[PDB]
Amino acid sequence: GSRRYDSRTTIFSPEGRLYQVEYALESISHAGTAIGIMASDGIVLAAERKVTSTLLEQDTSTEKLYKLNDKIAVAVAGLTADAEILINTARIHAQNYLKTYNEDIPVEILVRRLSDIKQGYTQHGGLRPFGVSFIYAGYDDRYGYQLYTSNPSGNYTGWKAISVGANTSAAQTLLQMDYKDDMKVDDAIELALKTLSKTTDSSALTYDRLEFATIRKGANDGEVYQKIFKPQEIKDILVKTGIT
Amino acid sequence: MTDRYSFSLTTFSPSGKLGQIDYALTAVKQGVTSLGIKATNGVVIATEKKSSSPLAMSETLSKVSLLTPDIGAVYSGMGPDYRVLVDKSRKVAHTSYKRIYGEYPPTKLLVSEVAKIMQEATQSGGVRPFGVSLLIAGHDEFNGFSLYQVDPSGSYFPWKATAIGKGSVAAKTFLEKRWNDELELEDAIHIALLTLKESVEGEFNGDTIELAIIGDENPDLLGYTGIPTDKGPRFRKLTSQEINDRLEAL
Amino acid sequence: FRNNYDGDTVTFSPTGRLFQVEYALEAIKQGSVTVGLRSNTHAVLVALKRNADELSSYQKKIIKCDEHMGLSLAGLAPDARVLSNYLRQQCNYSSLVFNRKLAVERAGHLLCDKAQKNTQSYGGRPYGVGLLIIGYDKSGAHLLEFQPSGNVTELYGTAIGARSQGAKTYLERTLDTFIKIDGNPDELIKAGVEAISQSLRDESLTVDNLSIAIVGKDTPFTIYDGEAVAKYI
Amino acid sequence: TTTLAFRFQGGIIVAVDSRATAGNWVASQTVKKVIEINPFLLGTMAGGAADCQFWETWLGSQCRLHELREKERISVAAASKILSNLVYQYKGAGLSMGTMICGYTRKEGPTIYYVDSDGTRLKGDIFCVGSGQTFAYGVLDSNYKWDLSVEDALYLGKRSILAAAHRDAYSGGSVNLYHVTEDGWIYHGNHDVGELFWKVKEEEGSFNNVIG
Amino acid sequence: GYDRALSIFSPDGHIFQVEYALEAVKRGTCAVGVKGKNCVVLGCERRSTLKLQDTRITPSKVSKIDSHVVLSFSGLNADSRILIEKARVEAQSHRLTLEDPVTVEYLTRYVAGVQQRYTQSGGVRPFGVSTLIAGFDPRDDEPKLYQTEPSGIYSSWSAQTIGRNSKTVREFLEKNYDRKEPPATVEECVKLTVRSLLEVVQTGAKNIEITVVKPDSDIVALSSEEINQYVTQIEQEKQEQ
Amino acid sequence: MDIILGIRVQDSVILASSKAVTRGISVLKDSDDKTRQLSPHTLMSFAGEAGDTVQFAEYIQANIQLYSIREDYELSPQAVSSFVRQELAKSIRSRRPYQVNVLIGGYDKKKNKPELYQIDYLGTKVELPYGAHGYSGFYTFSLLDHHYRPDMTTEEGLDLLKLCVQELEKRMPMDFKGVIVKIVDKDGIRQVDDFQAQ
Amino acid sequence: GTGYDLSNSVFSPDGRNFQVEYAVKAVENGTTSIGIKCNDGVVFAVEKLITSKLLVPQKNVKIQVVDRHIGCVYSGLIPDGRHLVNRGREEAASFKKLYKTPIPIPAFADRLGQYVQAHTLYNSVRPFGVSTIFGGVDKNGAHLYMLEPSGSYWGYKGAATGKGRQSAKAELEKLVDHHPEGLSAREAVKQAAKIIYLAHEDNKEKDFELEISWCSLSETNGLHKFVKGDLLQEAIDFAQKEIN
Amino acid sequence: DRGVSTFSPEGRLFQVEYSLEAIKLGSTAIGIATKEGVVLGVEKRATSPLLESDSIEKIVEIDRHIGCAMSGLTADARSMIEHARTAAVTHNLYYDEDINVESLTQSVCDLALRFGEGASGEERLMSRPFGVALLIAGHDADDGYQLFHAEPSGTFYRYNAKAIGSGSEGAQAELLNEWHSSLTLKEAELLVLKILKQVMEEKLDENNAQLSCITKQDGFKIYDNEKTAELIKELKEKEAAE
Ligand SMILES: *[C@@](C)(CO)[C@](*)(O)[C@H](CC(C)C)NC(=O)[C@H](CC[S@@](C)=O)NC(=O)[C@@H](NC(=O)CCCCC)C(C)C
Repeated sequence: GSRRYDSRTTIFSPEGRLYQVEYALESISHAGTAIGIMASDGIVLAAERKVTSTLLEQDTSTEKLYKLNDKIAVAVAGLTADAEILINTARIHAQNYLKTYNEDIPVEILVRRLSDIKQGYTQHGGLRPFGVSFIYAGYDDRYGYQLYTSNPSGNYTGWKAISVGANTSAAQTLLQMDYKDDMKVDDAIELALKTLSKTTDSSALTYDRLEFATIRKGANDGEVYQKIFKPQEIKDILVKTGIT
Repeated sequence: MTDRYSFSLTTFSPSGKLGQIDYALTAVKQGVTSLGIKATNGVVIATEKKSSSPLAMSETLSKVSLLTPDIGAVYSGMGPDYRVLVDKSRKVAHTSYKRIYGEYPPTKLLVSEVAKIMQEATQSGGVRPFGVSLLIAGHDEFNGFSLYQVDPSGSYFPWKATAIGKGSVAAKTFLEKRWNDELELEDAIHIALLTLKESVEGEFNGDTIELAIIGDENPDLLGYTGIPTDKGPRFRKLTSQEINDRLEAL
Repeated sequence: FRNNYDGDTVTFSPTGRLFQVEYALEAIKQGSVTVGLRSNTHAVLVALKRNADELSSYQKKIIKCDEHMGLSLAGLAPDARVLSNYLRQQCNYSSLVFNRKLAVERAGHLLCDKAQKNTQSYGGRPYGVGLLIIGYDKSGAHLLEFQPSGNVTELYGTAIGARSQGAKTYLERTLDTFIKIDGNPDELIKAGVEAISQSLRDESLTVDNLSIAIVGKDTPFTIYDGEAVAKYI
Repeated sequence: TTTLAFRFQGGIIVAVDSRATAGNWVASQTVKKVIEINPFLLGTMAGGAADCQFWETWLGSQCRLHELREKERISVAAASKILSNLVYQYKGAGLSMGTMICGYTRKEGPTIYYVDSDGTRLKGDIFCVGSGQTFAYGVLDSNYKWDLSVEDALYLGKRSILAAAHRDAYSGGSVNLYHVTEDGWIYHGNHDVGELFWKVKEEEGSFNNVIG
Repeated sequence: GYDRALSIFSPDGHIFQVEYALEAVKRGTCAVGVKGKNCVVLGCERRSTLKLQDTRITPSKVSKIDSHVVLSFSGLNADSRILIEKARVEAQSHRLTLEDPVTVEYLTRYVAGVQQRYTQSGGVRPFGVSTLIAGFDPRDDEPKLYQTEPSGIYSSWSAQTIGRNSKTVREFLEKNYDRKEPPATVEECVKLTVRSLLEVVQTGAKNIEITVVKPDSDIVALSSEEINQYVTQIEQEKQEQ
Repeated sequence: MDIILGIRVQDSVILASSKAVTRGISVLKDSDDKTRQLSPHTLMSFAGEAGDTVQFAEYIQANIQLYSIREDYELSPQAVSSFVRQELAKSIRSRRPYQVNVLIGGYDKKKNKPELYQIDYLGTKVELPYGAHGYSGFYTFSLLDHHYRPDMTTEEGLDLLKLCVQELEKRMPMDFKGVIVKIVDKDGIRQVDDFQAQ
Repeated sequence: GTGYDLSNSVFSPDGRNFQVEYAVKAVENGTTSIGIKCNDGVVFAVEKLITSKLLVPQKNVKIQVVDRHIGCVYSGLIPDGRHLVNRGREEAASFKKLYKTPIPIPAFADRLGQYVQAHTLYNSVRPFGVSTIFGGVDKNGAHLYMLEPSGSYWGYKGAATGKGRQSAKAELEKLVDHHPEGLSAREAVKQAAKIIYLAHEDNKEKDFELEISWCSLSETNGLHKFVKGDLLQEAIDFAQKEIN
Repeated sequence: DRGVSTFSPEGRLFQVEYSLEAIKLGSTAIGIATKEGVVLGVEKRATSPLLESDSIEKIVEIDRHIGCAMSGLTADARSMIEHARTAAVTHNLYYDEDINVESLTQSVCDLALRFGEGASGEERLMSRPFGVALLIAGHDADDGYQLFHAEPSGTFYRYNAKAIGSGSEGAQAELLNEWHSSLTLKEAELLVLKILKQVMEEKLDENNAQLSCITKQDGFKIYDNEKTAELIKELKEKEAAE
């Protein structure tokens, strides 16, 4: 029968590793780098687009930075198609929580659930895992600004600063070097762009190659506001930091 | 009878590559060239009609398809996989949108639905990915004109202009030189015909070339008068006669 | 050669053989010998029982299915339990719905059909047991041989199990004699015990070793063990 | 039916009649309306005869399974809830049962739980259940003290069923008595109303409404 | 749909998928549990590879199953959540039907039963997780400590460790834990736990985390400074030689 | 029906619940606690159909307790009362609906405010200074309209309930065997031992 | 790169289904059976190998009936043939249930055809290890069919399969030429006995038993009926008379 | 690969035979049947001295009249015991009597071959056979004191005496010589202790070995550690005498 053609996607190696989860992580190590930095007054999300053309429309483009909630957002590393499948369930989950409790979903609860879905494809069903790593940037009235990461194994952790995709090893050391606990957001913007600029496999870091976002409390409003930077806005902030 | 293929046929290799997606993309490279160009007041999608026999009737086989009154699709790769995708894309536009909102889906959302169907073909038990790249051109009230490309993986990208299939590498170069943000629709059709000529080995006319636009509303193509808000389809497939006119002065 | 075509029952070999079925047949050849034989009035089963140690009991070989029908087993006992249970239900159905004692021939056709479905479908293995079915329905005494391939043969006498070729040659030579043993059950059991001992290469047949079953004209299917079989030793 | 169970100084007293009726027809005068679940657990029965018998026998099995599973005797609260929850699954289906589950466990001491087919489950010190509950309640409440002797408590239970057996048309037969202690239940006999009534009348001086 | 037998027997009699699930456990971060006269203490190590974690929000290894029972684990982190949730649901279910919180042995038996079930069901792989389950039975002051493994086997321990370098820390406890006279105080019991982790983890106040469970639902995890103090005292004992 | 009353004062929610359990012509119990604690600062009382009443309460209790363990956090009274509503709103359109009317009394530790929610078996929630289920409301609603002030102390709130219980005892046909009274404030849930003769 | 014969539904590079061709080998291995179509009916005959004196004569019946008018005989794996008939018996009953009229032979043939073809479409099923000769009398005359393991079937004047298919066909083709204006029902029965004896030369080491059945408009009222006693002895003697 | 339920050329099921090798790696378990009762003993075998030995449960009660001893992958036995108990209690509910030891064992063995990958016939949802052998001992009114050995093959033998696990081959040879029809219960208890002491790697005491019996009068009891210690003390004296 079909026994002959089964890859056995959900089995352990003699070493105790999950073959497919391992190879999926390798796939992600080739995807454009994404960075998240949590400050005292907000969070930054910076991402590097891959294989850009001059004819590629950036205005209508949104491949790495997605809005999950009115207060939670994600950076994506890996298969965009796989990520959109999960992003949609996450959006549904946040809405179910709101319809049940009349309160916005706490960031960790939303993360645990996605991470639980990914873990499923690891243990049963004989299907391939999702080739995706997420950075989660969010806010709730319990923990304030939060930053999480999740990979194909369904494992998630909490960070002050983190990177996913290509050159994470190099990117994490640069962050560990320049990050301090009492950081202002405008400083965290610079660190994110500087780190990307150093780990880039491209010649230079330009606006048409970047996706950029912030989550910040109202400078006058008193509540939480998301901002997905537009091409012209990134071009502005890239001149400020000293990259042009 | 008993389907024993409940497991994935597309899995990760030690290098990180998803074999079946990559091979599907290889099938798309062998396919005939198709392209799309976005002008300020419209979008144009074009391809070559590669006939299997001089006894076959090429009119009975459309490589360009209407998806909604305002959205059209073209492809490179395996014909049959495209045909069944077109059927499903037309249906999903109703079930997942029109039956809910009483209006047609915007270009980006129908593209999103198409991509989902192809992502499932990457992960579901007992299936292979689709062997096609699509180019979807369309209009909606709040976005205007847009052009998308959908890959076998289920990924989609917005383009000012692009080409897929055989001569895509050379055609993308040719488009880069010629495209600007101030192109009128008649200019865009002119480039479309010129770019497609570099790909076509044989006869170049309205019988061997398939070309359609997303432009102004066509009230004479609606079929009925009376409702002022209903103005008519923006998708229009050009006739063999209409193509030849622009080729006489080309 | 055999390497590739024995992976499952669903697969044919280049010569037309089903190796999984053939390997199941081998389990019967390892099983302890049992013998069936009939006249016009009575049918008899004689079975040799096997133990593990001299501290263990001898596993039972004969199963009753109804008052008029029964069988003996050679090979995997759990499979024989599954098959005898089924045949019991089929006998039960025939009595309740039609008020009719199931014909032995039809019992065979049903067992044949049940064995077949295992030999053609992916996943399931074949059965690993042979059966000798004796009965007394509306058309006299019957004896049937079941092979887990599906083949079911109606016979006057036969044997299955290890060394069973000895017993079968004895019956083939004594055919004209025992078929006339009508209205004398004892002298038919005597012929069965003489048959089974033609397959004894190892040990002597003892009081807790031998098992006998008889069905007939005025005899409901009954099993004899222990001190009951003492007179045939 | 009439059934009662009450808690006092020296444990639990359980008393039941023994009559089964099908309308006005007396089906039986010798019914066991007490189920011995284990040496430390009793069940009483009122309402549908089959409903009580079947499900309380089933309860006995559920309790035995708890013993094998947990290596410890089931608590009164838990036993009652097995029945309570089963009964609730069938709510609206027409099961008819008024039950009491009485026992002793080290954790709980003496405990009585009332469970009915409506899904009601109540812990208490005094319960009377069945068509003749009110007739028992009148005698029981008007003589109950915590500090009653085991002897007096046994009598009061017996006398309470008698009171009900007399007035209620659907109660009678005989009285079955039980006493539950630290050491478990003790059976205290089957007393036929045919002879008990006349003995109680003479010795106590009660029942003057009756010519005799 | 998918029912392929993943956990099967091999010629020598082993279930290799279960055997490999143990290897995943051997890769996980070390976890240790020791019981005193009137307490149980769970110690777990944090990885040092990445020193940029947010401890406020990062999942900790010690999880409360109920108000009186705690669970720590070694192995695949993602797998542990599945086991924890099932155990937490069964805890609330047990309070509902029995009208009494779970005994530590019961909760262990349930978790162990789930693990076993995933070793002889089609389409699933074993849990790459071993757990330490600790707590106090309702109204009981006797300390309880249990271990489970991917095979589904479970048993109680005076002291046990799981995960990487667990051979080393077990060797320590075998010559340092007296069954005759267990640790009398809570402070005396916590000291031994920190001592054992110092065998496998290099100087790290950040690296060692401790949780103390007392009778009648009294669970409290220790701060970094408190644990740091235990380390500070222990390291001064050596230099006296 | 049973008596189910609630009143939010300055810094606490007070719940008073009927003590009797009557089936047919017999009062089976006179000390019934018609409430469940959902969390350290949230308490729910209940009244309705015989079985449904306790089964629904205990089911809701198991879910809120499960949430607390998972999250190591206590849901606000607003969040708990939305969860309860949706379960009833679900159940009313099922095969056999829970016939249970409830009151949620909670103190929000985050907002530092007491909260009272009235929810009926249909899933009709509303936040109130004072609430009542069953026939009880026909007497107490107008009484409280008159006597209630929004800044009353917990001591004033208890006096105000006694005035409600005195009225129900005088005018209502059923002997409900007095009430069990509970206070929900910043320090959690406690029972007023003496109300029967306070 | 081979292994094309290991799985059922697989096409080999030259376009074949090797698993069906391996089933054909199981048929060729089996006992020889034939069918003669006559001027108003059909005659079926089959060889029965007598391995031992112990097999009860006239008892192990091979030829089967579907409905009341169809007869079936098969070479190869007997259990498979029995399974195919159980299907035919269900199939005919279903047809009679809906259309009142008993199933026409061409209609019944395709019912077997689609069913046997179905067992060449999936890797989870084994092809049928039988060739089936079958036919009968319907609304418009006699029909004779032969069904191969592939699902292929055609109408025949005479059909043969199994061990002695070569001898049989060689003798059947002589009948078609010697009797151009049809053969009678009586004649065909006698002639069927000869063919079976002549095909037994292929298996001449063992003793055998003859089994014959017929379906004829004039001799059997268009119903399937076995050949017994005096008619069978007449056919046996005729075959013996033409052997010396 | 290869199918789960698949015959070898020799005529045996691969999975069943490999499962038998897992049992040979199990701890020793011994049963002895006498006319005064059946005795069941096990080797605890604790992997570390820190392990609390009395939490090793390899002797289990099935009903008051039926007991069980396990050897092999003992986690696999839990659902077998659960089935056994439910079968026993269920039989008592339908028939108001005690289940026969023979019928109980048969019910346990009915599970053993219910493994495969969505097969023909009935329904068999289990990926592999059980990796554990059972000794089932008990008493009923019909056949008296009985000892059964139930295997993952689905077949069960009755034994006068039986040893299972790692020491089983050396133990069965010893049990062959020792057992006679007229043994007393105390002789059998001392006999179980004598063989376990021989086949074990560790020195046998009341901590690493467990005794149990089943009698008509008191039913199935598992001996406490203080009782077993005294029988070990008694065995030491008897061996020393001759
Ligand atoms: C008192 C007699 C008051 O009824 C007890 O409740 C008594 C309970 C014992 C456990 C027997 N009940 C009782 O006898 C039943 C009264 C029925 S009530 C609900 O009206 N009687 C029965 O259960 C009788 N059976 C039936 O009514 C079954 C009818 C089925 C019709 C298809 C028996 C004759 C006991």
